[PDB]
Parts: sequence; structure tokens; C-alpha cells
Amino acid sequence: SSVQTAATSWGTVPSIRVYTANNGKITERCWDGKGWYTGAFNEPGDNVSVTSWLVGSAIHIRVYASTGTTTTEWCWDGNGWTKGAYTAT
Amino acid sequence: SSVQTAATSWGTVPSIRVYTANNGKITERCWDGKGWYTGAFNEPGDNVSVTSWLVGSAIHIRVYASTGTTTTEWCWDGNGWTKGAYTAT
Amino acid sequence: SSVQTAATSWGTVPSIRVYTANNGKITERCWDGKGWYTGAFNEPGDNVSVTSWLVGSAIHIRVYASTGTTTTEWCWDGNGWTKGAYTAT
Ligand SMILES: CC(=O)N[C@@H]1[C@@H](O[C@@H]2O[C@@H](C)[C@@H](O)[C@@H](O)[C@@H]2O)[C@H](O[C@@H]2O[C@H](CO)[C@H](O)[C@H](O[C@]3(C(=O)O)C[C@H](O)[C@@H](NC(C)=O)[C@H]([C@H](O)[C@H](O)CO)O3)[C@H]2O)[C@@H](CO)O[C@@H]1O
Ligand SMILES: CC(=O)N[C@@H]1[C@@H](O[C@@H]2O[C@@H](C)[C@@H](O)[C@@H](O)[C@@H]2O)[C@H](O[C@@H]2O[C@H](CO)[C@H](O)[C@H](O)[C@H]2O)[C@@H](CO)O[C@@H]1O
Ligand SMILES: CC(=O)N[C@@H]1[C@@H](O[C@@H]2O[C@@H](C)[C@@H](O)[C@@H](O)[C@@H]2O)[C@H](O)[C@@H](CO)O[C@H]1O
Ligand SMILES: C[C@@H]1O[C@@H](O)[C@@H](O)[C@H](O)[C@@H]1O
Ligand SMILES: C[C@@H]1O[C@@H](O)[C@@H](O)[C@H](O)[C@@H]1O
Ligand SMILES: C[C@@H]1O[C@H](O)[C@@H](O)[C@H](O)[C@@H]1O
Repeated sequence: SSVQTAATSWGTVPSIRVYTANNGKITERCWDGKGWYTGAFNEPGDNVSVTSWLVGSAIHIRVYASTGTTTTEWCWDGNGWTKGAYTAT
Repeated sequence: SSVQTAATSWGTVPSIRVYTANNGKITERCWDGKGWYTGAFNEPGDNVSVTSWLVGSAIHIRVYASTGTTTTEWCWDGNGWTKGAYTAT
Repeated sequence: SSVQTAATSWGTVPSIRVYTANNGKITERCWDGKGWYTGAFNEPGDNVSVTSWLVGSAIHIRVYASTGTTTTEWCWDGNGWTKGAYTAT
């Protein structure tokens, strides 16, 4: 049908990350002030949400990717993506 | 085809809240630094969005729950979830 | 099944903006501490996400509107809504 997106941003440049769920895959587009590019995030999902927070100026991102009733948390903490501890139960 | 989520976070710990719409009901999973647990929020909806802000250490949360063309705003201001003033028109 | 919403907020009032995709159109409801009102944003879309950031006391808003596989970014920078440079991967 139509794709589904989620977005987050931080600072004042700003940095923006836009996640798109399309045909069962979530990909990431990124803005850091100098043109859009494709990010490192690539995981399966039919639905995506995101949140982020700063510690000082350092960004932490959590992406919630869902297929059917299964949601997986993906974590950015300054050195790549890792699977997080989030569960339903 | 999947559940639909929304997420918010605050502070540096951080705290995180993830809302999931599934089979016409929205439920809440919570992180305050010491493991995921099930939150108090439980209301009807097929779609959810969220935003939040701090007043000191006190979180204020607004959840927008949609069923058909009706969106209800649910408010956390320190003492349970209450309906907010939000309307379509 | 239901309308779909996206929300952002800023400052200490706070100000809130809620975008709703309904029947192929996205509209905007606004809170600046003094009651809900209808905003100027009105554009086509079946799905919506949003983020925002402050530069001094000035809000900047980015709304990601999707129709099929095409996502259009709409930009508020103090002087009306304009189309942004965002493109898909
Ligand atoms: C903090 C920041 O802005 N960092 C960006 C780089 O990353 C992007 O922003 C992150 C916050 C996050 O959203 C991420 O998904 C974004 O991609 C940004 O992109 C990197 O560019 C380099 C080249 O300049 C690489 O392409 C890198 O890709 C890989 C890598 O090859 O190293 C892919 C790999 O799969 C991935 N592995 C994992 C487990 O995550 C790694 C890993 O993320 C990084 O090595 C960790 O540092 O990345 C891109 O991630 C870059 C654009 O030049 O600018 C900032 O550095
Ligand atoms: C301010 C805060 O962090 N409070 C939590 C409690 O509420 C959760 O967080 C708030 C912000 C909101 O998301 C709620 O929906 C969450 O449940 C949290 O749960 C409360 O626990 C008591 C049991 O003593 C009652 O069941 C309430 O109904 C719950 O709201 C507790 C759990 O340890 O942690 C913090 O106090
Ligand atoms: C900065 C601001 O709040 N401007 C208000 C006007 O625009 C509204 O808010 C901006 C950020 C954007 O969301 C617009 O689409 C939205 O209409 C608003 O029209 C006016 C009406 O009272 O009040 C301004 O303060
Ligand atoms: C903030 C926390 O960061 C990591 O430890 C994750 O494993 C948790 O699920 C949570 O996101
Ligand atoms: C923050 C940036 O603002 C404008 O430059 C837009 O054209 C970009 O797409 C981006 O949103
Ligand atoms: C920030 C405001 O809080 C109030 O209590 C609510 O009634 C409004 O709708 C809005 O969410």
C-alpha cells in the first residue's frame, strides 16, 4: 500500500533520521546538514517507530521494528546498531 | 501487516515508553533503567502517536489514540491517565 | 481501519502539533497553551511522520507525507510551508 515512516532529529544543524517501512524492509535516510544519504540501518519490518536522546552532544537512538505481533528493538549508542533487550513479556 | 507502535524517551538514563496498537487495543511497555515492564496505559485504538516533555524530573506524556476517524488524547501528568482537550474541530 | 497521526512538541508551554492523515489528506491541529486550533498545514498523504527542533526561540518542523512509495518532506521555517530536498533511497 503506502509506505510508513518515522522520524527523529537532534541538535540545531539539525541531524534528521527518517525510517521507511516498505514491502517488509526498513531502511534509513539521513541528513547532517550537507545532503541526504542512505544510513547503515537495514532491518526487516512492516512498521517502524523511533525515539532518540542526547547525553551531552552524543546521540542514542532506539528503533522499534514490527512484523506481525513481533517487535524488535534496535540500538545506536555511538558505534553501530545492536539488538536491544526490549520484549513483549 | 503488523502491529503499529510509537515511542518516546526522556532524560539521560533514559526512560522509554513504547506504545503498541494490536487488535484494537493499545498497551504500554516501559524502561526506567532496570528492565522492561508493563505500564498502566491500556486504551482502545488502531493507531498511536506520542510526545512528552519534562517539568524538572516530572514527565508529562500525551498519547494520541485513533479508532476510525476519532482521535482521543490521553494525558499523563503524574497521577494516572486522563482524557485531554484535543479535538479534531 | 483508522486515521493515522504523528505528533511533535517543543518548549515549556508546551507547544504541540498533531498531524492526521485521513482519506488521503493530512491536516494539522495546534496547541500553544491556549486551546486547540486548526493549523495552516494541508497536503495530500496516506501516512505521516514529523520531527521538529528549535533554533533560539524559532521552531523548525519537518513533516514526511507519503502516498504510495513517494515521500514528500514539507518544511516550516517561520514563513509558511515549503517543499524540502528529501528523497527516498
Ligand atoms: C553520529 C553520526 O551522525 N554518524 C554518521 C554515520 O552514521 C549515520 O548516523 C548514525 C547516527 C546512524 O543513523 C547510522 O545508521 C547512520 O548511517 C554516517 O554513516 C556511515 O558512513 C560510513 C562512511 O562514511 C559508512 O558507510 C558507515 O556504514 C557502516 C560501515 O561500513 O562502517 C555499515 C555497517 O553495516 C555498520 N555496522 C553496524 C553494526 O552498524 C557500520 C557502523 O554503523 C559504523 O561503523 C559505526 O561507526 O557502519 C555509515 O554508518 C556517516 C556518513 O559519512 O556520517 C556520520 O559518521
Ligand atoms: C513517573 C514514573 O516513572 N512512574 C512509574 C510508574 O508508571 C509508569 O510510568 C508512567 C510515566 C506511565 O508511563 C505509566 O503508564 C507507567 O505505568 C510505574 O507503574 C505504576 O505502578 C503502580 C504499582 O505500584 C501502579 O500499577 C500504577 O498503576 C503504575 O502507573 C512504576 C512501576 O514500578 O514505576 C514508576 O513509579
Ligand atoms: C510560531 C507559531 O506558533 N505560529 C502560529 C501560526 O502557525 C501555526 O504554527 C506553526 C508553527 C505551524 O504549525 C503552522 O502551520 C500553524 O498554523 C498560527 O497560524 C497562528 C494562528 O493563531 O498563530 C501563530 O502563533
Ligand atoms: C536504554 C536501554 O538500552 C539497552 O540496554 C537496551 O538493551 C534496552 O532495551 C534499553 O533500550
Ligand atoms: C534540515 C533541512 O532543511 C532544508 O534544507 C530541507 O531542504 C532539507 O531536506 C532538510 O530538512
Ligand atoms: C498540553 C495540554 O495539556 C492539557 O491538559 C490538555 O488538555 C491539552 O489538550 C494539552 O495536551
